[PDB]
Amino acid sequence: XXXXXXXXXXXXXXXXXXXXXXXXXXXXXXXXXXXXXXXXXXXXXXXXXXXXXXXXXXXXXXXXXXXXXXXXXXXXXXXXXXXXXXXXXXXXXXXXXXXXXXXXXXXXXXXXXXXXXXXXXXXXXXXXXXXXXXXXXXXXXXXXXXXXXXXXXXXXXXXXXXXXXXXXXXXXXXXXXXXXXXXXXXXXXXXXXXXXXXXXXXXXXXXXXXXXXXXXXXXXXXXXXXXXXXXXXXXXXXXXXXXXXXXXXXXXXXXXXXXXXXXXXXXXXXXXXXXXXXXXXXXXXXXXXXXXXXXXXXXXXXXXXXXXXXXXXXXXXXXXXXXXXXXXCXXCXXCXXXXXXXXXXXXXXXXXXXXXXXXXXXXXXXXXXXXXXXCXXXXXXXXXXXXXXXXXXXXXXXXXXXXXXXXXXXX
Amino acid sequence: XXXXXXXXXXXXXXXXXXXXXXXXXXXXXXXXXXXXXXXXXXXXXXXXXXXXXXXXXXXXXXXXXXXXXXXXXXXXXXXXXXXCXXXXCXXXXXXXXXXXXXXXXXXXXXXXXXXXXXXXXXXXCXXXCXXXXXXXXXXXXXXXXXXXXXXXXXXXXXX
Ligand code: SF4
Ligand code: FES
Ligand code: FES
Repeated sequence: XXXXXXXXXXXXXXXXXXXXXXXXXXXXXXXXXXXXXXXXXXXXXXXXXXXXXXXXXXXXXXXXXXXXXXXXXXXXXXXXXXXXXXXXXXXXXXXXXXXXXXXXXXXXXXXXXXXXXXXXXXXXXXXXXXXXXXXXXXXXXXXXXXXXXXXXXXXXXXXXXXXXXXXXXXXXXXXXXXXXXXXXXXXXXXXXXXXXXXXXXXXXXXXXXXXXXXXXXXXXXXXXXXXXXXXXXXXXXXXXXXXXXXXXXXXXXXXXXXXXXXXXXXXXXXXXXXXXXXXXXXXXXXXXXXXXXXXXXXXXXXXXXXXXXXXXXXXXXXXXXXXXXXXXCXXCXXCXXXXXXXXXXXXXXXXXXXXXXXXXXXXXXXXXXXXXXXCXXXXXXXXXXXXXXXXXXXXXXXXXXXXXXXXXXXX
Repeated sequence: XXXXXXXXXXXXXXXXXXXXXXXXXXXXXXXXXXXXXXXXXXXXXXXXXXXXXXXXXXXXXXXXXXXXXXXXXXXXXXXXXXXCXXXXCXXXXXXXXXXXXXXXXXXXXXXXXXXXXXXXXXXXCXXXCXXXXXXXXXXXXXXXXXXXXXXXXXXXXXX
């Protein structure tokens, strides 16, 4: 775990290689990686960093990697934070030099505490490690690390919000037009990315770009941490190549029971937000990210939720929105409506009191709700809401027929 | 109603470091964090002086109090059982554990023991879904606990 495992993994062995590099060389180096965002944005990782292209501004730039993802799990991001922290650390040091930022801050998940501590402590061994700092790693560019505990915002998750959390002042999205994402949070240039990107990018660079990159369909580059939670015997994290069989994935899970088979029905592929699936749909994955969209899939989170056949469709999805209910940050006047309208609206369906049309109506709300937004997180949450109507609601439309039963049940 | 951040302040003083040049906002987050340790159920009086250390107007700090879920307004059972009620965990059937647990614990899901070692929370996503049920006890963590097992877990602190 701590430095020896850290020494032991032989992290930073590259780092020495790193000193010699080659950062412009590194940066294209990703492009061959053609590293897309691991969080789900997908923009060229090279593209994102490249965007810095800093030249000279008075202020220091800064880079930070989320360590915080609340997506509702599976907690893949957290697990990565725990097992081989340093490896993340090295990646942090290595990449950052690429952008040529003086130092980096990593902002962690609020729930974690004891979990958080090890990361700094591994972080502590770093100065102790003496790999880089001051004059560093035979590299003039400086190195600094700061990690900040957190308030606890799923809202804090938005990039504008994440940069803002560092701001620690009523996090909201900064203003979308204005970025220039790099400038100027914490008062200056600063690019951001999901942690897996932060670390994995470090290993790939050390490795020849092709080995990681060659792996999978050219829709998706290299490898991914998939995690699953379901009404099946095995749930957890499985580090797997992009583009494999879902049902094959189901088999790795040893998911219970069967599938399609006893019982249905749907899986929310990414995390929760992307469109849910159907039993017929499941044969399709193929979990390459590009693969999902055409489906209207979009397993950006890479943490599956199996939602079992023997349950109320309205019942699970509805419980799910609430979280969206908790979520609203407040920056958009409309999204207060956004959670509202849905959640209160959502409940009626779940109780089964409400009349036929309202199902249709909700749909209307969805697009308008989706009409425009500050976020983002909010938009994504709504969109997942949408697919609910098709398929499962398409099933729920029947489920609502069950509401009819409530209607029959009325007297 | 007279909180003092002085003796542990030197530790607090470092917190001052984290940003560069102007502003102490970065300290904000740190500061409140320091405080919850100082007293839980932290109080307005504590904030204001914290603002002085902070050097910002109360409402400014006050805006901060709203937003972060973490800071706690009054008092909690020193035991503060954060019980996740979100889908995934729900998908865990967890919910039954809490209900069974509430009966065992003794107060509506909303309240805390008159004994006051504990203070339940309905919590939303604890960001450990693969591990559900996940229970965050105080600073610490408990993972997928049997109802009998959950009772046993409550027990030991209870001692
Ligand atoms: S959509 Fe909601 S959560 Fe997103 S920025 Fe707007 S108010 Fe905040
Ligand atoms: S957003 Fe244009 S009026 Fe407030
Ligand atoms: S749902 Fe309970 S931890 Fe994510």
